[PDB]
Amino acid sequence: SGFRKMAFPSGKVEGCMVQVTCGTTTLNGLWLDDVVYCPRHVICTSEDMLNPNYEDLLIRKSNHNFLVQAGNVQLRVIGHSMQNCVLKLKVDTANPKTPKYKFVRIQPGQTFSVLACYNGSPSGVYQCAMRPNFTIKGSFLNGSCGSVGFNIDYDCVSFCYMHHMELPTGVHAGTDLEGNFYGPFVDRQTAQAAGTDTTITVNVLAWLYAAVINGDRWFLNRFTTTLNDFNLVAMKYNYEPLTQDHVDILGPLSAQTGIAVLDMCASLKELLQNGMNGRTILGSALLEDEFTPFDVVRQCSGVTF
Amino acid sequence: SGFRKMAFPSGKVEGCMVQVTCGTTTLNGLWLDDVVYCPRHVICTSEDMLNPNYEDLLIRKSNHNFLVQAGNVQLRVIGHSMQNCVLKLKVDTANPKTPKYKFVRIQPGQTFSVLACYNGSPSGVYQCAMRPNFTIKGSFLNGSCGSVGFNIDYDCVSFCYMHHMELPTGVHAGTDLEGNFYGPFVDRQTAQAAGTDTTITVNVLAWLYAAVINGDRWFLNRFTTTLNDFNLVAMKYNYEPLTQDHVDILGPLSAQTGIAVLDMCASLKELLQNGMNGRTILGSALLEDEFTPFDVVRQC
Ligand SMILES: COc1ccc2cncc(NC(=O)[C@@H]3CCOc4ccc(Cl)cc43)c2c1
Repeated sequence: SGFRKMAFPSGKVEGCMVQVTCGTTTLNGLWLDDVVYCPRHVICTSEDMLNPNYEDLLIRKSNHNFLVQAGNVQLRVIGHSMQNCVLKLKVDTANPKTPKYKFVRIQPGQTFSVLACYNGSPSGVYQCAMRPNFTIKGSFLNGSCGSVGFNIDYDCVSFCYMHHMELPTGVHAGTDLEGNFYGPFVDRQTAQAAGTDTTITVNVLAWLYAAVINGDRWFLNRFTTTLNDFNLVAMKYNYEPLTQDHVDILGPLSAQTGIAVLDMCASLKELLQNGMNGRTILGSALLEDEFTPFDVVRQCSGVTF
Repeated sequence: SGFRKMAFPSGKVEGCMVQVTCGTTTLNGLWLDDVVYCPRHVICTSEDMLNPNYEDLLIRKSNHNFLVQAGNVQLRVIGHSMQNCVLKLKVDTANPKTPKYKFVRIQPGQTFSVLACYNGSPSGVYQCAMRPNFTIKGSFLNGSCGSVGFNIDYDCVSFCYMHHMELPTGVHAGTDLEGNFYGPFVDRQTAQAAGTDTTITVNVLAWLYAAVINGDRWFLNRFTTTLNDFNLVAMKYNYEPLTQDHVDILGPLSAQTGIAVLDMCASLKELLQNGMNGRTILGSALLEDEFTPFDVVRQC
């Protein structure tokens, strides 16, 4: 029993964290094979960062300008290139600790673990979801740039995020490992504001199923709803629309708990209009939206990595 | 900026997880140097669960009764001993991945990361606190026994917990890495119930300071209180008494935020009095008690 916000074991990712220094700037890098990946703003001064020409700043760089440190050992850079907002530093040594990995771009609502690092050294690991507005509600201080977000599939690390910046509201913005920003963000000190956030409905439903599995049933009700009626209510409360794909994905949990997806939707519908009434679900007084259906199944079935 | 429940990177601990099998029972073990540590109930049968005699069951065992598996490689056990509720299996190979480590016993309110494993393989990592009643509110299925709780304070892994059992209320009981149970629990299937749990007050105050640091101030007030008046209110909500030591510990946060400890105590008094009024502190609608003053300073 028990339900926790659980991150993937970070070991395979820790073995890839290096410190990248370019001039006065020091952030983290991801060392996979003979390439180190890091945000391209490492080649930026506070003068440059207002309106930076990265293609121009990078042509003025030589391989020795990048100090790459893997532990106490300093790696030598033999090539430098840029793909979108990520810098790629070709190195002379392949990382012996390189795991089976792949670069994946995630969709909103999807969750991942973050391995927060400072000076190429991992300091913490936490779980978070890609918000529907494309920001992550992370925990990042100065120097955390280059920290990566990942998921583990069997024995394969799927790298899906690299941290670049923090918005004025305390939320964070980053890119996939191909340098493509998540959302409408740019990698420069400019006026940028996250759009109005919405609740990830399929995850709230997955989390209600996890609560039922752990014996919390007070919120269950005799009612069911149509997918259309639920969505009309969901919009009114700033909840993401629930598609037929979300209903299909929630299928195994529906079968394991004997509570049809549209039956759980009517429980969620009552919770939104009426509230908790001083009660909690899984020790929480709010509807949690940071557990995907595959997360709930993985935690309640004991899938190992 | 930002405030999350953050676990320590589990890498150093993953490299120590092995599968220990004794007859029909299979749980996890912690392989440090040439010793594998695991709960002593791996040597119990169906008949030996209500009142097993472990000293007697262990003398009837031989090294070749313990199947220790590190990855696909099967380790050879060359000695077996018991220290309190933990079994120590001396092996012929030292773990190449053994980190700088130390065994520490924690006190209620202290937090640590748990590396949940099944069949010697890490499935997940999460953060939790040692409850004032000495149980942990973990996430554990059958086979997670031997999973360890730890804190990585600069390069060194402090092992402070090993999972042993699940109480009838869904909460968990375990020991330090010296086999000493946390609380009044025994490693028998006899009727055991956790005492009524209480909120870790110093942790709620530390968490309110973290919220102020991150710009959340709606809960603040013009009031201050005596430490005695605060404690009388606290017990009425099942909150742990706040000692002078807790006030001292909250000193750096009080200085960083310019909000005296007894001033925050009056904010907490008011929060207990009215509740949240549909508002949240750090994205939560309840007062979080699984962040210590040390975690709040570290994370911020
Ligand atoms: C369905 O069985 C479970 C489910 C979740 C579980 C989560 N953590 C641990 C489990 N095991 C136990 O607590 C064993 C089962 C029998 O009762 C005792 C009594 C004493 C001792 Cl030391 C161990 C145990 C779990 C066993």
